[PDB]
Amino acid sequence: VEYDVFLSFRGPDTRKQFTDFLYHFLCYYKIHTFRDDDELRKGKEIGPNLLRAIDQSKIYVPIISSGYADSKWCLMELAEIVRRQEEDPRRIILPIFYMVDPSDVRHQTGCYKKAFRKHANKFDGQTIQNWKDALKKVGDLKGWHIGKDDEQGAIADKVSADIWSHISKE
Amino acid sequence: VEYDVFLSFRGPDTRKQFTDFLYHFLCYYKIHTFRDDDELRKGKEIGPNLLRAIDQSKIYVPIISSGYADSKWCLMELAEIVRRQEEDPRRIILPIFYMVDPSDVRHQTGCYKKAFRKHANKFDGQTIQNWKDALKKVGDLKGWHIGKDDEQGAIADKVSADIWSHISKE
DNA sequence: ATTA
DNA sequence: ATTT
Ligand SMILES: Nc1ncnc2c1ncn2[C@@H]1O[C@H](CO)[C@H]2OP(=O)(O)O[C@H]21
Ligand SMILES: Nc1ncnc2c1ncn2[C@@H]1O[C@H](CO)[C@H]2OP(=O)(O)O[C@H]21
Repeated sequence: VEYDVFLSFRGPDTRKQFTDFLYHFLCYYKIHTFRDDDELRKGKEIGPNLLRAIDQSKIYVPIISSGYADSKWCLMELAEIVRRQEEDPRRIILPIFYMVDPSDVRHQTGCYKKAFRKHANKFDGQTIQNWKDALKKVGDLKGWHIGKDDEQGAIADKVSADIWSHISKE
Repeated sequence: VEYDVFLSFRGPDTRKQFTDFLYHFLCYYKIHTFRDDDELRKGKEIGPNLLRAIDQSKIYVPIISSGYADSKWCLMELAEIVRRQEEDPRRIILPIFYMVDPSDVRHQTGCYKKAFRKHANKFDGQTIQNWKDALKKVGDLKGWHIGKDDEQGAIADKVSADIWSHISKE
């Protein structure tokens, strides 16, 4: 009755081509999947919406993209996934990289440098270190890379069963 | 050596055509003027910078443009002038309207209704009440109107004398 | 409406 | 390059 899978993604980059091609496919395997479309902004961290599904979910599946470093809601929300993970390691994380290399995620260089070049003029001098030391550890787990050739269809089918297999076999 | 005039204007609307046309002319009347160029943002209200120049000035001249209520910094900056005025009524205000009618600013209608249509989704429901009641009072005092035809070179000189006349005679 |  |  509660949520079992919680997603997360960029705003406009991958909201209507691959993320959607997954959520529909997942519902055809009978598992209630939670994704949110309201941009929040009504504060700094809303209550019984995001913060509800975070502690209720089971298998966090963050979909890092190429511009995932700009929207200040995304990072400081991901800093809550990996922080809640280190408390109880019973739940897992299955990142799915996208277009970008799996080397510009462990050092925030390359396509992210312009992002943290302007985020350092507004926020604290230590909060930024709280994002990087949390964004880095995500780039060390397992994950399906998707180059410019891989057919963005079977990857969805191959990655749905790997999420359903942790439900039937328990 | 302290400030005697403090301005405030919309950003990319009236920064490089009329305000600078006026700021130089004031500098040829030997009166030290203060305008700020950095976008600030670094916090909620900077300490010994903007909030210092308010108490040091003497003749506030807020230049209400056409979309002066969209930039979230401007309003809560202007709400600071009219409050400092009522506590120690030694200083004055000489607003200079621009494009906008003086009847679409005493009721927030028209080109401003679109601005206050979305601020109810982001900020607190009471802070808006204090701006709506502070933006109205400014639109009651004196003020040179400048339509679409008035020679903006003539009003600059005419508005220079009215500022200097309040200094020599003490 | 959107920018966001 | 802003800017939420
Ligand atoms: N303007 C927005 N820009 C970028 N991401 C957004 C925006 N609004 C919502 N999201 C994302 O919806 C997701 C629901 O869990 C959540 O994941 P996120 O990456 O923290 O960023 C949010
Ligand atoms: N990007 C900007 N957006 C809106 N207002 C700006 C911007 N940059 C400067 N200002 C305004 O410069 C003024 C300095 O006294 C200050 O008054 P303001 O009305 O708070 O709006 C500022």
